[PDB]
Amino acid sequence: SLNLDSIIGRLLEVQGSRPGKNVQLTENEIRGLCLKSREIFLSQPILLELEAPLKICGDIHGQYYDLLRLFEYGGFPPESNYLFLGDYVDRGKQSLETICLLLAYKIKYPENFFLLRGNHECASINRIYGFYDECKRRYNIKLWKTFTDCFNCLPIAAIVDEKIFCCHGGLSPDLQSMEQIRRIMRPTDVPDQGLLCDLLWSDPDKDVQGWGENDRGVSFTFGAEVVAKFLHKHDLDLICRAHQVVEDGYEFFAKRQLVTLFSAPNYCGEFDNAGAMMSVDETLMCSFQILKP
Amino acid sequence: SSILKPPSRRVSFADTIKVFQT
Ligand SMILES: [Mn+2]
Ligand SMILES: [Mn+2]
Repeated sequence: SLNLDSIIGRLLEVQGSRPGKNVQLTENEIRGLCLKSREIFLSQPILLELEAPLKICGDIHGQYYDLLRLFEYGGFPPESNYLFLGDYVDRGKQSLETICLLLAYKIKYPENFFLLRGNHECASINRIYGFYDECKRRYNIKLWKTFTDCFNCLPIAAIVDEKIFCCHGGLSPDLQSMEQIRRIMRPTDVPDQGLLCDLLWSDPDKDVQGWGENDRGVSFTFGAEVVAKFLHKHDLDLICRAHQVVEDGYEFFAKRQLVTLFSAPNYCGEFDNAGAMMSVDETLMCSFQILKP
Repeated sequence: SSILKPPSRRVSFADTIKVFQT
């Protein structure tokens, strides 16, 4: 069952076509992707331990053809190892094509392809910001609940060669030990507060010493000193997150102690931002590849 | 080749970035 090669083939078939060309997989093929990837997610740790080399990417948000460009410029799997930091759906016009290809690669190369959970991989959020609408339109309500059951098993964070800490949002006032993350059981919803919430929602802030209230109305903001203390305590060099759109696709914080990655250029078509992608080699040297709109 | 660890080096940043137009 589950013809992975056929699915992937039909998903890659629309390269170079007029931007907007859909890929209508069958309800069963998509449901198969959710269930199989769900196993692999639960089989792997909730706190991924990864090795170089690999490519890190930020938010995609249903911008499917921009995702294909990333793979085109960065190298289609398994020519390159990948780590995505979440927010694959919502706001884009092709969330379905986006998440399906990602899951398809997750199943095809489970040791060379990894997906983190963003704050939009939550039922409470993607019901409103477009993903549920897309499911209702092109399929049915029950397919959406299937995606929900799959998103609840996504890993939350990742550490690359004991030096680079990766998560969608940022840090948490309740994050004292790395075991506090490993102790979280899946499947799980995203609470409106706590460790799991902050890891997917928090933002860095220049004008903040310590922790401050977050503009989003959820979680907190954190300052440069918090990043410094955090990195020193766990013997880490870099924090690699996403969650926020930045002009050049990448943006440094606290003297290059933290980096924000965003991989969706022309976000919502309302921004003029670029998308970036960070490559990390075996010597832990990080380089950026930019996608101009 | 797998890169998932079972359950000395330092981080540097390349001064050159590649820019793709599309
Ligand atoms: Mn986000
Ligand atoms: Mn986002």
